[PDB]
Amino acid sequence: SKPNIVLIFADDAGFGDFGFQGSTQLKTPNLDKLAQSGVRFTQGYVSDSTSGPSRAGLMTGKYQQRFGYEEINVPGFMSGNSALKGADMGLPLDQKTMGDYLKEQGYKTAVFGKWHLGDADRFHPLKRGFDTFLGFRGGDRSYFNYSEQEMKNGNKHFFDKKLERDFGNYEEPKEYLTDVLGKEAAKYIEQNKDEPFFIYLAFNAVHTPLESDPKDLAKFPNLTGKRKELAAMTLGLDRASGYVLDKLKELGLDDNTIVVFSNDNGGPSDKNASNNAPLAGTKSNQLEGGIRVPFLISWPKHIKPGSTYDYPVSTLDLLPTFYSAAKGKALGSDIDGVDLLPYIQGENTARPHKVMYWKKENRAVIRDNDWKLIRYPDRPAELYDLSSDISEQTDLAAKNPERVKTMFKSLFEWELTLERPRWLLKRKYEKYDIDRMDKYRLPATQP
Amino acid sequence: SKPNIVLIFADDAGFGDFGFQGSTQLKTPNLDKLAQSGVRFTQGYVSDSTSGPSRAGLMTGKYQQRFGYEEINVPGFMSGNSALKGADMGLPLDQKTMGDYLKEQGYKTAVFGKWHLGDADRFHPLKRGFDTFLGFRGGDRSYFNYSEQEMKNGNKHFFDKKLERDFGNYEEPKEYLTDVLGKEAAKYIEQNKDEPFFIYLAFNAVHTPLESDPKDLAKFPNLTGKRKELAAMTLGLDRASGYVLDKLKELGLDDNTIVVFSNDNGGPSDKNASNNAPLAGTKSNQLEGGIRVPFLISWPKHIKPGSTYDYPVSTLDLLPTFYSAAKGKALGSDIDGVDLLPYIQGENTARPHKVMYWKKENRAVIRDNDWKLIRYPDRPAELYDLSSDISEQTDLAAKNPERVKTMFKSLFEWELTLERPRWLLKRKYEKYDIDRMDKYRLPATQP
Ligand SMILES: O=S(=O)(O)O[C@@H]1[C@H](O[C@H]2O[C@@H]3CO[C@@H]([C@H]3O)[C@H]2O)[C@@H](O)[C@H](O)O[C@@H]1CO
Ligand SMILES: O=S(=O)(O)O[C@@H]1[C@H](O[C@H]2O[C@@H]3CO[C@@H]([C@H]3O)[C@H]2O)[C@@H](O)[C@H](O)O[C@@H]1CO
Ligand SMILES: [Ca+2]
Ligand SMILES: [Ca+2]
Ligand SMILES: [Cl-]
Ligand SMILES: [Cl-]
Ligand SMILES: [Zn+2]
Ligand SMILES: [Zn+2]
Repeated sequence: SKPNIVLIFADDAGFGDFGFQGSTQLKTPNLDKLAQSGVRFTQGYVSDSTSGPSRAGLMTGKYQQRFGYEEINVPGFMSGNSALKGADMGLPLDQKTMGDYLKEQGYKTAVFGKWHLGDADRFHPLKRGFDTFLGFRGGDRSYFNYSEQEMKNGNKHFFDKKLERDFGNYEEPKEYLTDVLGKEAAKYIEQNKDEPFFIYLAFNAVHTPLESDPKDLAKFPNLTGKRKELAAMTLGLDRASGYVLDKLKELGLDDNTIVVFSNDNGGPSDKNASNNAPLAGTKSNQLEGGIRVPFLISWPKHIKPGSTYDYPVSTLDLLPTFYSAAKGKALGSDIDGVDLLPYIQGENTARPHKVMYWKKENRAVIRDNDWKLIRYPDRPAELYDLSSDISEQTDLAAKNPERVKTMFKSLFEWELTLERPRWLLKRKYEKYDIDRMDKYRLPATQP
Repeated sequence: SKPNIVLIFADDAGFGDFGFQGSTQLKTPNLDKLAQSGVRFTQGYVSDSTSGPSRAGLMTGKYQQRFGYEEINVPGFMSGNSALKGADMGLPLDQKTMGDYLKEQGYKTAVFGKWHLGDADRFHPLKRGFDTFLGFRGGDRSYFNYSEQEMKNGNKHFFDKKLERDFGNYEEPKEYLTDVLGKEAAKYIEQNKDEPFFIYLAFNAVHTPLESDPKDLAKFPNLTGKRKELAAMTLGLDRASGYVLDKLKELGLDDNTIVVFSNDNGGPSDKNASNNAPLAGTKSNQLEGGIRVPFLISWPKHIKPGSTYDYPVSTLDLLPTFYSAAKGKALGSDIDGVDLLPYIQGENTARPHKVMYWKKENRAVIRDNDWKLIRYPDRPAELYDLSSDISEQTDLAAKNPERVKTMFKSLFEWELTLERPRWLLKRKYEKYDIDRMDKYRLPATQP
């Protein structure tokens, strides 16, 4: 029978900020049990170090730069010269989503929480292969209800923060947003328990603003300031994930449900006190700390519990993995991801991806097996062996000049397959991205 | 007394394709006499290796990337994702031109020939500080008249090729276009001989298409194919320049006229058989062959004949040089060029520009004294000492790693002062630009 699919996708979480990732300071008991129920990927990657492009890759199974979704869509952050601004920045309409492909296979489809794939009506999830929505079009919002005064005083971009049911039915959350999203996902499972369903549960946790349930804050008496708020927000994320995992268990659906847990980008250590241990870097740089994310898959009928998979995988792999599981036999020729199940099961012992790519303007990465070439606008290209240097502290470029040259040529060959970007950030954000990378250049460690 | 100013600006000429630049094969007797009458710059630079951005720099005295004019405006070559296309690509209206500054000093101002600073009415020379125009809005056109059928049946961009008098009075050339432009400039001098005037004579010679006066072709029986056409087109450019220089001499105006001769970008050796000897590279790359140009200034009242100046200078310097000569005392604080006259006269013995910059997307150059750092998307950054290696054959990056790092940081610091581009080329043109660079990577020789 066609399995249910639940994709749980956090925002701005630290690589080290889960029990199953080695945290003793933060508590994620429900997600730790999910990790134990299935396979944990030690080298799971997003397709970009920021939210919008990462989600564009996830939703399409494609390198998002191929359709010009290169720089992040943040209304108010965009160049005065940007081709598209405000509500016009969105996943191009000619792209086929995860939702569209699973609808073709007879699935009920729903998205809860953060969309961030366009604010205009034409970009709405209910036009992009989702039957049901409760969430917000934009990129960040309060974990509590906005007052009438806050909504009346919002700038022209503020409307994308409003919580929305299906197509334009605006309704603020009645309790802590993380709990609302988890309970709504659980209600959807209950309502659709007799048919195949796909849920995209896109928490805004643990993105700013740093707002928590006071009862969650009170569980971390020894933490202070931003770190205390992150701990409480992480406990909330884990509890709300628990509502969904517990509903699957209670209804006897979890055996034939694919549950994925991942994260849209590396932790912004300066904004939400996220910790990417043992990685260097953060959100919005292409060090491991920005692009490597917590990544779990559970499917009890096909995946051994307590297992780990150690070759690189991508969120780009999730569309073809889901589509294959849904018995799909008409996958677009343009898909960059691969079906992971044969790799997870050990039927295919090769690497899912020999070569992987990242790009924002002049900043780009080509990875070939465990060699990682990083290109920058402001310093010579660096070469890392990730098999011996997870924290990217030992530059090998000078000692491997032929490999640097061949990897440079391969990177540019891939860049020639991309469209020009559809929108551009203000110039100042490139200084911020590089300065934050240099601030977090040393390996992070568990506290 | 305020001097007359005549700026003669060729298109796509080879660095070596003039008598005064060391050609024995090509004939430029009028421009050779101009060189002998004044100062020849051995290190004269444009602000970009392509027409539009080069002209935007020339016309403003500013790094054109500071107002987003980074990639060339060619209607039909632009990305489907480009912010501006067709007639909307043009010199931003908030920029003050050479024309505007000289109009403030009580000059009559005229442009003849190629404009290429925007096709829409609002970008027209008569809105940008020019009283008089005979030329074409766009980037290239036939040296002979278009028929009514050719003009009626052109694609939607073709109208920018039509020869135009002042504001929208269309009239095709009655003779070889190079002769028309030179004679019209000479008539303007005659009509305005009793008052200060500024003429911008922007020849389309020696840009494609390769069309010549048959009488000029017949002077080069020993040359064949594209090189024979270039020789004839170059003879025409030199003759038409002669009409202007001879009119100044005949009316007794040349003593107190500043005559400048330069070129919009390096020779496209693969298109018009231009030869950039002794330089490596071409049009649309940032090797010396793309950015270094023939550069002459004559002003008999102030500049010694037969002189050479060997420190780097820029077309960016021409606006402040002209404005100072016109007795201007209110130069904008935003000007990147300097007044060259004190440097030419030896009053200021320093370099006009210690640090110079070039940029198109990932391709950029920072020059510091005679050190040149070249950044590429597809190979490690290279370092040249131009004082010992004019042809950029000996990469010194490996032996000077501290200087590579410091120059990289300085380059990026300048990039942070720029706007994002206002329009973007189709991706395929970056492959063309890099492949042509590699084809002409060796030094050119006379041939
Ligand atoms: O998680 S998001 O990427 O969506 O967060 C963004 C924003 O973060 C960005 O800010 C600029 C643009 O790209 C880089 C940085 O240079 C990225 O970190 C975040 O600061 C803001 O609070 O929310 C938006 C989403 O709305
Ligand atoms: O001299 S021009 O640059 O104005 O000539 C251009 C064009 O040359 C360009 O073509 C693409 C875009 O940038 C590079 C190259 O990658 C530059 O060489 C030339 O081929 C064409 O014939 O005329 C246009 C101007 O209309
Ligand atoms: Ca995020
Ligand atoms: Ca040109
Ligand atoms: Cl951030
Ligand atoms: Cl060309
Ligand atoms: Zn005279
Ligand atoms: Zn004289």
